[PDB]
Amino acid sequence: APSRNGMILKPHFHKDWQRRVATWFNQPARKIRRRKARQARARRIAPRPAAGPIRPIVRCPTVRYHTKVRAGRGFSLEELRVAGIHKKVARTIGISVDPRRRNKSTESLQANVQRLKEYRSKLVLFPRKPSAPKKGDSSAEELKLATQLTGPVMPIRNVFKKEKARVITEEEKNFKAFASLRMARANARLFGIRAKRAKEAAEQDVEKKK
Amino acid sequence: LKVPPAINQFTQVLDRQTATQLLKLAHKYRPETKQEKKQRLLARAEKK
Amino acid sequence: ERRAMELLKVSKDKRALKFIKKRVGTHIRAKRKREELSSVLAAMRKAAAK
Amino acid sequence: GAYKYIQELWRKKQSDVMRFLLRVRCWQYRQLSALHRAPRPTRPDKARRLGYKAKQGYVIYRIRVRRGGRKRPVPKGATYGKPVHHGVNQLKFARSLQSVAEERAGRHCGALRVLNSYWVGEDSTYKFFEVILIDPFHKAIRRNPDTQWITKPVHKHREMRGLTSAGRKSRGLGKGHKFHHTIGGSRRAAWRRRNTLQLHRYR
RNA sequence: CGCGACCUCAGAUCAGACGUGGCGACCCGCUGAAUUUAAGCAUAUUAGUCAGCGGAGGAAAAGAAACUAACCAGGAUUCCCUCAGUAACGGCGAGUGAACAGGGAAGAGCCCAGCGCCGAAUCCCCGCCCCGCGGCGGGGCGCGGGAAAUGUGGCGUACGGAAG
RNA sequence: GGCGCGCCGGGCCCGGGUCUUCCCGGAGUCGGGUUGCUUGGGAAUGCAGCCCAAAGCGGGUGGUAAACUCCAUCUAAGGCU
Repeated sequence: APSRNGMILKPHFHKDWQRRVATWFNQPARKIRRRKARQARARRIAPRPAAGPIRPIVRCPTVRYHTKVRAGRGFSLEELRVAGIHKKVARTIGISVDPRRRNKSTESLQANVQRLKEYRSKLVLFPRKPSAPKKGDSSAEELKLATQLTGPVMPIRNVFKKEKARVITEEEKNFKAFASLRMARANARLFGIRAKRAKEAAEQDVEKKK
Repeated sequence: LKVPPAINQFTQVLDRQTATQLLKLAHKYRPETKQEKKQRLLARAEKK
Repeated sequence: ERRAMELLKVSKDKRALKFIKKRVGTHIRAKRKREELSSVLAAMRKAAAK
Repeated sequence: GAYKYIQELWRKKQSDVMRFLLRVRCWQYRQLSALHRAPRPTRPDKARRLGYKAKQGYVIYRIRVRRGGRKRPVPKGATYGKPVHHGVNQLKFARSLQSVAEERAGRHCGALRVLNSYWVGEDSTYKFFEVILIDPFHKAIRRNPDTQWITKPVHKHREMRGLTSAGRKSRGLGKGHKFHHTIGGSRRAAWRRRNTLQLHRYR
């Protein structure tokens, strides 16, 4: 029975909720497991990074997040082949592999051919046996000095190029900001109506001649 | 039942003087026996 | 198929389009099929002359 | 070479020839028992797609299934309750008259394991299916690395738990927007996520 | 009339291996209410919940897209935060009710049927010794039986594959 | 038990870049009409029966029925993890 002024409101407790209640009393020594069996992981994989195979330069979609950059799933099959690393050799040296990814612009394709040389250079690669190395395998001084990495490998931070303070020319100031947004809206919507009547008016001149 | 014409051509068969003659030319061009493959595979390791 | 190749012989190619639709599928599923039947029909309207 | 033409000719049932063959053969399954073994596979093409090979181990049973629908079981026809639920004569079964084959092969032959099934004839009261199964202890199958996925204790009675390709279809799964009521594992566990209270500690 | 091959089908206390039944707290497949809310009550609500039947495991189920998008594009599955008590339903009444983007935990990816090249190159069982094993596996020797061209094994499957 | 490292004993004859010529895939299923259950999915989100039942520049999807159209994006009717 509502008294007086006071917001109307709909609860969903009409089912038998109590029989399905979830609690997190676990919450503290469920963390302290992950962190343990986390701590197991990389003692198993000694000088390989615990940061694992490296994630590509990838955007966020739609008009909201399309200003941003983030880590992805895997490197496309025209970024691996151009650089000089094969798809089944790339798995065997910390470089990500995904069979689906696309190349639609060359502004996010040149950014992922350079990404793989940075890496290929700064890697340290051990010999098959300790007592007999070969050709591409690195020397026994780096390998002395070489050691594990912590946190994402070459992590992608948020970037923007700066600009100076400029004296404005006499045709920037003579450019409308609102009336050029309204004459691009007008001609996008009405172009379907435009073209059929430039056709039907030019149709009648053809008929009355012949 | 009205057996249709494509499955009906299997009753059409080769006669007696041709069927006992056609298995005498194929008698000279048989595959070798399973016991022949123990003196042919073995016959390479005698000469080499 | 035989029955739709008997409205195509006698040129009622609408009723035939409107007959194939109910059987096989949509208006464009009954288009190429009506274009296929016409072309085998047109085949045996050559191989009789020759 | 020959398996390119065997596929394309079974896809011509409304021809003259296949109309005759799917008729003689179907007369000749109303005559034999409602579950019975079959010496070799009838459509050797279509079988070999769904996994079969010819080797001392595999096997086929050929089961028949009564055709039609479901009628709701109550004494005389008296479902006691509200009016929505008076329904008995136009309701249907959620799984299929395929999978009911895969299962009855399954139950009878309890040593063997189900793998897949396929169509072979129909009448007006009967639908007929062939049904691949595997002896999971024949040394042939125990010792081909590829096959041994079936020998393992989890794949017991696949047919009974919606796992075979005829099985899977009722549980309402695929990828995308058309299947939202499964995200989670399976239908049940979509429902569960949506109906807990998630009571943390501080609140 | 006999003799022999196949095909489809009997019988055995024939030689060797498998299934049944139990527990059921969490998982999978079915089938399936009414009390009760609407201040009456038939659609709605309870609720795909109670009871019924069936199958499992140390977790199950899902799983490398006939996927989301409408972007300067994300890229298997599960899980937490958020998106939201929203967009959508609803005697438009009571009432119910998502996803995608964003950020985390975890992170791993692959095999055939089919087109066709390599003298079935492939597998199962048996008699005999050497070793040897309380997960019957290792080598040699069988004019030893059988499966198989109604198709076995090797290269190989959309990220394309092959020969020269 | 578990990693590392010799001595005998068993296998295995194998790898990438340019040029020419071949060659490519799941059917009573996809798809619809209708009937009943289901869903937040509205001229029908998913499932099933009975009827009709394909295509190969072809087939699904693109949240309001359809005709006439260019684009954008996945390869369905077999399998493991």
